[PDB]
Amino acid sequence: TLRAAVFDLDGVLALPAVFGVLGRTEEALALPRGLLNDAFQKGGPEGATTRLMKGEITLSQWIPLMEENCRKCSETAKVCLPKNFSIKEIFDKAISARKINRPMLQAALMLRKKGFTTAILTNTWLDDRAERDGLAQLMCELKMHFDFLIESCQVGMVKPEPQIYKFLLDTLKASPSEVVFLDDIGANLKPARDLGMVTILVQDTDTALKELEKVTGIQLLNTPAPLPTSCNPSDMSHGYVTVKPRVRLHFVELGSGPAVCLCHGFPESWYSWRYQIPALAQAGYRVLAMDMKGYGESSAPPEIEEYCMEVLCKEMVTFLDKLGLSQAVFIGHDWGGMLVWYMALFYPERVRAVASLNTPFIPANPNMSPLESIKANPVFDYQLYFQEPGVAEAELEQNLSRTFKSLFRASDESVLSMHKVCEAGGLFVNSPEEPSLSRMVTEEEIQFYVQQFKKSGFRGPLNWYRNMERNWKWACKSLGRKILIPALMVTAEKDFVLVPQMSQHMEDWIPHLKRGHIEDCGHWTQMDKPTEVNQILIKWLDSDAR
Amino acid sequence: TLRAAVFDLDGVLALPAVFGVLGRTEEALALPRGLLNDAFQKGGPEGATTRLMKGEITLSQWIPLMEENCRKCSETAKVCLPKNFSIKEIFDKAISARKINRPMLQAALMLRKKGFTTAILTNTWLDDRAERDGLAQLMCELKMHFDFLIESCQVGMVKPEPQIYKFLLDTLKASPSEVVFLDDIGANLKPARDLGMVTILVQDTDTALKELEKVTGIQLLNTPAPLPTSCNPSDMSHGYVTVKPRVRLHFVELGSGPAVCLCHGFPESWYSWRYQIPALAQAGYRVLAMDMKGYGESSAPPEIEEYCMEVLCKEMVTFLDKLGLSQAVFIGHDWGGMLVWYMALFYPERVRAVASLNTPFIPANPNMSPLESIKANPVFDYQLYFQEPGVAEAELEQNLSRTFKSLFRASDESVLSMHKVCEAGGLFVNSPEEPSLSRMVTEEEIQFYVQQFKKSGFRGPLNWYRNMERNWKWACKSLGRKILIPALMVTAEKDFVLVPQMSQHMEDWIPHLKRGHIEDCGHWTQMDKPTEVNQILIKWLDSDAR
Ligand SMILES: CS(=O)(=O)N1CCC(NC(=O)N[C@]23C[C@H]4C[C@H](C[C@H](C4)C2)C3)CC1
Ligand SMILES: CS(=O)(=O)N1CCC(NC(=O)N[C@]23C[C@H]4C[C@H](C[C@H](C4)C2)C3)CC1
Repeated sequence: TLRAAVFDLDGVLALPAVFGVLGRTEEALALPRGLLNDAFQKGGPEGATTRLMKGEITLSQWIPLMEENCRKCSETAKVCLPKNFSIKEIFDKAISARKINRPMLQAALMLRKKGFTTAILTNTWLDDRAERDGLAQLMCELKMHFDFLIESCQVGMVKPEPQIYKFLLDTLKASPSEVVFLDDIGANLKPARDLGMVTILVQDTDTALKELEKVTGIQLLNTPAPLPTSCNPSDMSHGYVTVKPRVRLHFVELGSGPAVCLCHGFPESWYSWRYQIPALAQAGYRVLAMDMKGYGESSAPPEIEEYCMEVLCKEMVTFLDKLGLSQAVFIGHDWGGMLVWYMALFYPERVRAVASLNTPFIPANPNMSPLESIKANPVFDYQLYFQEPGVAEAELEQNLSRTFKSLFRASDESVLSMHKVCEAGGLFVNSPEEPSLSRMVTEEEIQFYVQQFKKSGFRGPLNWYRNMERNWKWACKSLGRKILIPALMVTAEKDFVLVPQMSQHMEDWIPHLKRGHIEDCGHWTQMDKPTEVNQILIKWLDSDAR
Repeated sequence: TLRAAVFDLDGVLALPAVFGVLGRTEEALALPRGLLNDAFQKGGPEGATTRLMKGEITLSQWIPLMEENCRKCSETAKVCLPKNFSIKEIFDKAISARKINRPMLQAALMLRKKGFTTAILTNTWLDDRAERDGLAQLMCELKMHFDFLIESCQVGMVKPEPQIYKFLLDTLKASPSEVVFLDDIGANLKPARDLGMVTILVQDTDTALKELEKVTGIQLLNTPAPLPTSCNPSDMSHGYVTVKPRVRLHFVELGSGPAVCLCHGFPESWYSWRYQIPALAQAGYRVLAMDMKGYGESSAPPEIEEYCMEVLCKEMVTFLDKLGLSQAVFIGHDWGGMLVWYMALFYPERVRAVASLNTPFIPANPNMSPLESIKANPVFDYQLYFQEPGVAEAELEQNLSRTFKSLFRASDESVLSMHKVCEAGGLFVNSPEEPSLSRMVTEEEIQFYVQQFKKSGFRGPLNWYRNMERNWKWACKSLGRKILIPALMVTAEKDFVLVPQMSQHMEDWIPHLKRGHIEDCGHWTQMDKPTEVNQILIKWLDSDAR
């Protein structure tokens, strides 16, 4: 019975194949059929291409050798190579044109999710071209979805030599009968077959996947739309910056390019952006997913005033200073969304662009107490419950698993009614002791939040709500200003606290404001609708933030 | 007696002043003298410029108000503003033209080094222009050299209002008589004088610095060339990546732009690059200064084979994978220089560019044992002493302070003779018990290395020398290759181990190789000649690495 799946790169995980480019070049230049492909394979195992595939020579060293083989081939075929014939040009173009075959990767992802050991076995070269980064990026994106990547040029062995197959089996720790092997080259598939492995000759992806699902007994074709890539906390780069003597800020970092600072809500973690971190990095950005003050690995001082917007924003500026960042794009959700509008109002020179999920920008009312304002809205009643130091902590800290299972629910699974929370004396007074697992979260994801909250609890997080008068006074200083930097407001249809209509008057203060809207989405935007969050954010980043 | 120095930004720490641009614009456009400067200050404390300087409005909100004042001024002066008159254009150009007045910053740096509390007190605005990043970068570079930065638009007070002076004194925790205040505007200097502060009207920098050194009794003018900015370990962003189950890699990170990976030598730290980290970040690069395997906060497994070049390089590739980096420029010194040439030979697609300080690239001799090769060179004799597990550890770990004080010495201070180290039975057998402090290092810098080495000692670091046969076998696989990616070789005149002549045959393997050479420089290149290392590296990075 099968437990491992092996995939080739060219013509299997990446399309179009390089072999298909040499053929297309012959057709385009009106060269004799197979002339280029013949020069490419000249001398077979003793040839320059074998030396290249084994790692004896680099791609740049190979270009002149291929040129000589092409001249030799044209001499025998009694033909002439065109005036400006260039192998460098042909290969640069071929390599650049090659993209990931998404449904093949999806099938590999599914087999791995169902327990398979997945591997990439490829005949490749050591790329030293000026444009090598494209291929490096491709390999980077691909390799992280697999248990092993076996490259001919690194192992000094090549397909179809029998030793590379015995090497593959040794790294898989699997007998041939337990392995599926997919290849577009019949000759390279032959030694795997001879060893007793299940083999698939890949021509078109659809037929290959039919053969693959028939042989594994796992649905790979016509499958539901998959979730975006998530994060394994232990595989991330973890960063730490001291912003002041008793305060350290933790963050997870991924990708290269313009700095994108992610700011979570209450009661969350850097991990609330797990479905956005890989996507934004992949889109050409350097992601900095924060553990906000009072959360996870960041410091959680006990004093209420350590959590007023003025100090939180100042500390985020210091965070940029210490990292050597003159700017970052600030993307926030919930309480993070509020911080982010305040970063744009008080430090526009430090904010490349600003985006908020669910949280609208509403200017302070100088004629009314924030206490009065909160009482005017019945959904904002649970905020009065959060005021008394200790009361909400005791309930939230009592059973951590219960807390996150009760809170982190999709729009159609609600267990909480935020009207009369004070009257009823708590958020979970009509919630079960053992809530069911929401469709948005796995048991393991809940246990990550439980472990994070075991360090500091709910004092620091609840203190974000305990600075109303202080935040109101500070916000009143910005009443004459406008947000004129690039800005995005994302509303969530089914968020019954941060309702889309609460954002209706935003253009009076943010005239150039851009919008996004997510149908059938509750309060937990990022995990509720990850695919659509990523699509809105990426489109806005490439257009307005660079 | 003086203990604090306060500096204005415009016309003091940054030149040319904005006031000087409005005047130059009038002259260039043949406008009535002072017309623009008059519109700029229209309405005084009730005017739009005061509202802007107090943070009531942003710069973009101010542009139209300045335009109305300019129209009003031209109406009264019975003149006409030109066809395409633009305040946005004038101010963009002015702000962009403004650079740091380096000798003023140098004097501030010296006063701070001699115990002074330094501060920037400036009348400024909340910048929301599309081109605000330039100014953000300027402020970033400047602010880190001072104890305090007081901005009018953040405090809601403005010069020359007396309250900002009383605010300045409160943040300095100093009485007026203990403060020097430098300003280019006489009116803004007047309230500081009235309070009893020492004041300096800054016209030309030279005269201002003469007044400043005369009043402080500290040499600020005609001073020796200063060292580049160094790092305070506790003010850095510290990163951690798990590359495999028992191995974690630590790094310090600073700046934005192309990733530059710094790789130290034996027996060093990320801190050996302290004079390069701020400089390279300032030059437009994202610096990743490594704690190499076996050092500081990185894991130090005991097994010898965990330190062969093959595993060290593979782990550096994984480090890139986990950080989401398709490429980095690799800059190495000593053992780090060797790793870096091997990263270019085995993973060119991952290396944007490669640079080595002191360490040459010498291909393996397939006809000779690395043991034979090391015996052929008498300077490489101390390497035989390092072979026996435990012997060199015991001597190096005996007294940590002695170890670093004995090793980290300039070319004219040597205490070690590496010929007959085995015969004499140790590196420090003719070295004093209490070595003097070298001119290159402070006592505090030695104590940083002592604390770092207390965690894991010398086993892991010495294990880098214990893989000769393994490294030789692996290197022999690359004998047919060439380094064809951008490459820099930096030689140090007075390095008596890694002598410049050892690098003489490098173009046979690296044809496009670029060179740098440092006169009167020993083995500890980075701290020996920091200014010249930074100049060579920055010039090569901007030309060949982007
Ligand atoms: C001042 S504001 O309007 O920006 N703002 C900050 C964010 C806050 N968010 C919030 O309170 N979220 C929760 C998240 C869950 C669900 C519900 C109750 C409890 C637990 C707090 C709303 C609403 C008010
Ligand atoms: C194989 S190599 O030629 O690249 N190589 C690695 C780096 C090594 N460097 C080195 O041994 N440096 C030290 C640094 C001080 C001073 C002296 C003795 C001891 C302590 C080792 C040289 C020389 C050989």
